[PDB]
Amino acid sequence: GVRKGWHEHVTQDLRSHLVHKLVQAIFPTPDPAALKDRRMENLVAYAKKVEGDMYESANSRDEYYHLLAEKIYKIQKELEEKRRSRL
Amino acid sequence: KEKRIKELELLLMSTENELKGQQAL
Repeated sequence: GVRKGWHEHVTQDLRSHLVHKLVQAIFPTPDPAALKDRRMENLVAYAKKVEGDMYESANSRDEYYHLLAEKIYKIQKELEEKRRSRL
Repeated sequence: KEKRIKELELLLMSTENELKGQQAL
């Protein structure tokens, strides 16, 4: 497509939904409204940044999925927050 | 463990499939 050969497969909306997947996968947020909190805003910003970075890094859509899922895995493996998150 | 690995991984991967599946609303 435009920025990558695979680009046309993944529009902003899917990027947004994937960013949400990052947020919930890292931090299974109780309520969408909670995303307004500055703490969450930072995590949202992080997830956007990371997703963008992965998009530009990924030679192929499959890779984009892989290194994202891997990154999530690393986050939980390292930071292991899933259930704690709230705190 | 393995189940958790695959769930956490799959959660991300699922998205496009879920979306194109839910071609309704």
